Amino acid sequence: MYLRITNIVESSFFTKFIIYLIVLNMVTMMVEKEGQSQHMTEVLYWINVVFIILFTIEIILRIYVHRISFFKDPWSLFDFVVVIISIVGMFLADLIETYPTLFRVIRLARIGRILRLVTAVPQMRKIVSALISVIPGMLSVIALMTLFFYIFAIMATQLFGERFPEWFGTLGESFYTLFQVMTLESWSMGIVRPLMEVYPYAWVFFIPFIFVVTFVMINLVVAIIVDAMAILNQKEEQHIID
Amino acid sequence: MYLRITNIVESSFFTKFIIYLIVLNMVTMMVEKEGQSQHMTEVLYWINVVFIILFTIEIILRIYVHRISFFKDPWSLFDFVVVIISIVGMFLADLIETYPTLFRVIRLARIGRILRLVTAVPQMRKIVSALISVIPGMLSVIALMTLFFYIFAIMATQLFGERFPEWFGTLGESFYTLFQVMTLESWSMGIVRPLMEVYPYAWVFFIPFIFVVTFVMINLVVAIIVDAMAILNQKEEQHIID
Amino acid sequence: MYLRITNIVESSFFTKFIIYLIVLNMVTMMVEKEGQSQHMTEVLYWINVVFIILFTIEIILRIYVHRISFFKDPWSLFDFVVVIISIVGMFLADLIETYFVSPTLFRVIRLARIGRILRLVTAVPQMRKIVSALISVIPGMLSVIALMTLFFYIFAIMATQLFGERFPEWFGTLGESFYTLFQVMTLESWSMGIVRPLMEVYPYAWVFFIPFIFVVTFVMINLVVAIIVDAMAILNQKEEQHIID
Amino acid sequence: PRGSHMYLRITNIVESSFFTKFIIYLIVLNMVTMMVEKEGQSQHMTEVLYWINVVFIILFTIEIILRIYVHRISFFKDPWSLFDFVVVIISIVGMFLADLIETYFVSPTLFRVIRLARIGRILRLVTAVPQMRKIVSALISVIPGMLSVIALMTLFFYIFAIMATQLFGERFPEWFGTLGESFYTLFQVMTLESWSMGIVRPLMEVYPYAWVFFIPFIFVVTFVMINLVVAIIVDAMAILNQKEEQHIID
Ligand SMILES: CCN1CC(n2nccc2-c2cc(C(F)(F)F)ccc2Oc2ccc(S(=O)(=O)Nc3ncns3)cc2C#N)C1
Ligand SMILES: CCN1CC(n2nccc2-c2cc(C(F)(F)F)ccc2Oc2ccc(S(=O)(=O)Nc3ncns3)cc2C#N)C1
Ligand SMILES: CCN1CC(n2nccc2-c2cc(C(F)(F)F)ccc2Oc2ccc(S(=O)(=O)Nc3ncns3)cc2C#N)C1
Ligand SMILES: CCN1CC(n2nccc2-c2cc(C(F)(F)F)ccc2Oc2ccc(S(=O)(=O)Nc3ncns3)cc2C#N)C1
Repeated sequence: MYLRITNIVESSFFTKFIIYLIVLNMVTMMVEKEGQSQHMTEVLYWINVVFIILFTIEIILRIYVHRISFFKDPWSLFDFVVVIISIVGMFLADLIETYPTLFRVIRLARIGRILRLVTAVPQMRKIVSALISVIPGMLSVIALMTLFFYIFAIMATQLFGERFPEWFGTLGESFYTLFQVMTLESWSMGIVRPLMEVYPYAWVFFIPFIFVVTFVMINLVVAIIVDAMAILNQKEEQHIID
Repeated sequence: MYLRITNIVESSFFTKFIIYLIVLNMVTMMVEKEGQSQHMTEVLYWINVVFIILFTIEIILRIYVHRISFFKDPWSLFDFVVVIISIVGMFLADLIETYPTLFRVIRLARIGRILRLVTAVPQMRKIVSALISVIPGMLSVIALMTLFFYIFAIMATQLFGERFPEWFGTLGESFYTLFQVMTLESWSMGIVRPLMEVYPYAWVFFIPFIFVVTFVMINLVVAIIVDAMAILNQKEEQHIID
Repeated sequence: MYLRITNIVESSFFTKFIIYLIVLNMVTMMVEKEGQSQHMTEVLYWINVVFIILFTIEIILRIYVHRISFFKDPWSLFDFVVVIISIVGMFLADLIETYFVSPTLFRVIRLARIGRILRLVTAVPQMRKIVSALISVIPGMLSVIALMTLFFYIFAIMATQLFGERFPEWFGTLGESFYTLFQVMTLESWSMGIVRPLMEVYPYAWVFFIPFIFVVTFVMINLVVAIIVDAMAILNQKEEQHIID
Repeated sequence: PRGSHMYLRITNIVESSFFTKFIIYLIVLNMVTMMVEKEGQSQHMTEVLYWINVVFIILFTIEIILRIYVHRISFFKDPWSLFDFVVVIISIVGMFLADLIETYFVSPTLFRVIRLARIGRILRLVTAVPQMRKIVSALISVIPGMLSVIALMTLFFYIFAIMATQLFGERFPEWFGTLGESFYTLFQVMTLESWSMGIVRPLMEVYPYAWVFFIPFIFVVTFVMINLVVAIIVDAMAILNQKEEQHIID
């Protein structure tokens, strides 16, 4: 009896069917506009509840097989946190709408159901993991970039923030404009040149910020290149020996 | 008329002369403007018909020398699709002109004869396939980047698709702005800063979107290097034997 | 004598405690608002006074325990130059605040407070490592940086000549032309903002800016390739050493 | 008699440290005068600056005539020495040709173009000072390999440029009117400067499926570009793997 239910759960079909189910939930979410139709909203929402119930049947079948060993594997554990959030959230969203800004934000909880398309599917799972593994080597370079931003963010508010509060009022505004100056999005035409009307020697803060930022950025990417080449030459080196 | 032609087609004269015919068909396609002059349109359209005729003459000679073995080659197969699409397009466009916006959309079939420059030039052939061989390795990273775009796209409509339909109303409408924000083109001054007039904490969607997409970007570029470094080191590894 | 002090200053706890103060002084420098109110501005000013005192006390112990070693160490003198800057600044900014003179002189002079905070790139370890491993790169690309500046001159001497007459706001001065050519280099509004309105007056302006972008991008790409090949030289020239045995 | 004493004494002056370091000084000194010309600026300041430059023009002519008698046809075989002479003949022609257009006040627009000859004098700074000529030659040695990717990139621009003019040429002649116009706008779109907020979005009011031409263009160009930058790395790693190779042979 149970060996047939476990045969079906720990199956080549079952995985492919759950992948398919998530893919179709994504399609029922992809067909959402601003229009929309008071009817369409009632239509789409129910097809999602058709999914939420099937995805709770999905984890109930999968918790039946693993009993308490389900909590051990974080994959099984993630699928459970996604399922509880879909449920806790769909009822929270229905509740809010019945009695504003919160409704559209709270309605986000549905993303976990389709986010499982990086998790539940292998090949993708592999690329997500192999990419995440880069971050710790960068964590030092990342930390200095954050640390450098604080010095400049304290300076910007101090220096310009009086006449330019729209960009450098609080350290919050200051951090944002600097990141934008860093991404080089309208740094001059939009931010530095109008600053040079009030303060002609404003570039003395931004031109070096651009240089310092770009330098740290260049070294970060180069470190990933060289870290990939360090492990590549390591296997190449021992092969040569004999 | 099969004994002498078999050797003239597989000659330096025939391949160089046919490459010359393409260059001359590019120049005639270039000397087109918005102007234009109806006489200039009639003259240029006729110069093209001569080349469309000449390139048909070319493929007939190429078919009846290689007999059926012509169709084995995917390159000769392409050069054949080029002439049929050119001939079909020639009359398809003319039928519409004689009997407005569809006429422009159809007329780009003329590019087929000009696209042959990469495939026909035996060196341009090489640089193209050297770039093609890169893509299989990238396919993993792309698929993940595509899916991340979908999640961020479904979110953008749900969050800001209502009040800002010009950039986020539809899924595809949202997909476009996310690509514009990815290329970092006017992401802050033109999109995120005006979005924060309505939604003050909108930056907590776009800055985390920037990082997610840029990290994946860096890694793809880094991957193209490592993939090509396995080429330098492998021809060096076999050389280090003697 | 003084061995109990020699154990406090230059230890593990004391080393860590100074980081804690540097970090706590950053958080009070993070309370900078657009407002700000006569109360809050003076409140913040006084909190910093306390920190400046603590940091002067901090360098007093440091130079006493390592009497001759202070001058030999470069990082030990940085924390000293910062102390003498923080002290000079404190009263120099106060002098301009008391004697009501240009907020422009005050806002610029108050920028000495930053020294107390940029100590985090020094004082806390691994941060000193990263910043030093980054600074070590700067010479192994200094010729490319030098070539770039020279390339910028030649191009700025040209831009002021050609476009400077009808476009003074962007190219009227060599200082104006050094700015615009830098903006064009970062590709920010290069065409729409500068090269396109220039073509309204001088339609063959692109013949200068398209090659400028090219000449200036090639030098840039190679500067980054130089950082890679020099990093991959330390790896490659040690790889050979092991292979030899 | 010999007779050859002076032509072996003058080579000790021309092929020395002082001369070389002094000629590098003269170019730097000629740069600062060219640097101080701006917005406008009286005919006094303009004549003052013009005369300082004439002095500099003859100063480099004596320098090349010194090298002319010493190295002779051995200077001709050197490209850096040949170019130095080309600069001199340009800084002289230019000096007169610009003055001619100033005397007979016909074409004030052609004047600023011809007057650009003066840049040859300070253009020589990268080739004169060593280590700068080193890197210049090192960068110049990167472009030959790179050449085939560039040739492909150019071709991709020709096919995309004949396409842009064909489609959005009638309603938007401002950007894609002529073939040459399309080349510029597609380069702007490639460099990503206001590609959407400025060009692809307004184009979508008229032709709403216009992005189907630009998104692939932005992909294709960026794909060829990345591979070009990656090629520079592989062109550079050809040096490292070969020097290491012979060392391991023994
Ligand atoms: C005035 C309120 N009316 C709207 C709601 N309604 N209309 C159709 C279906 C539902 C609905 C029913 C249930 C039930 F009948 F089950 F009680 C639970 C939730 C329901 O509503 C939603 C269903 C799905 C989604 S979703 O597709 O966006 N998924 C989400 N996931 C996480 N947060 S929202 C959102 C809502 C809402 N509001 C009743
Ligand atoms: C105003 C109406 N005129 C269109 C036609 N005309 N005028 C000059 C040449 C031709 C023409 C002749 C033939 C025939 F000779 F067969 F009768 C076939 C097609 C013909 O028309 C074209 C010729 C070339 C091109 S092209 O240069 O754009 N090349 C193309 N390649 C692929 N698709 S279009 C387009 C058209 C059209 N329409 C009458
Ligand atoms: C209305 C005039 N008030 C300015 C001054 N004041 N208010 C509060 C504290 C102080 C102050 C006290 C001392 C004394 F302790 F002597 F009483 C010395 C200097 C003092 O002034 C400053 C102290 C710290 C900072 S800071 O926090 O910006 N840190 C800086 N570091 C370097 N340059 S500024 C700025 C000022 C000023 N002006 C009187
Ligand atoms: C009506 C003519 N006015 C210009 C002339 N003037 N004033 C000062 C120096 C000269 C001058 C003298 C000579 C002579 F001495 F021969 F008589 C030759 C050319 C001279 O003029 C120039 C000198 C230098 C430059 S430059 O600094 O731009 N250098 C250049 N280099 C290359 N092309 S221009 C431009 C001009 C002009 N016109 C008076």
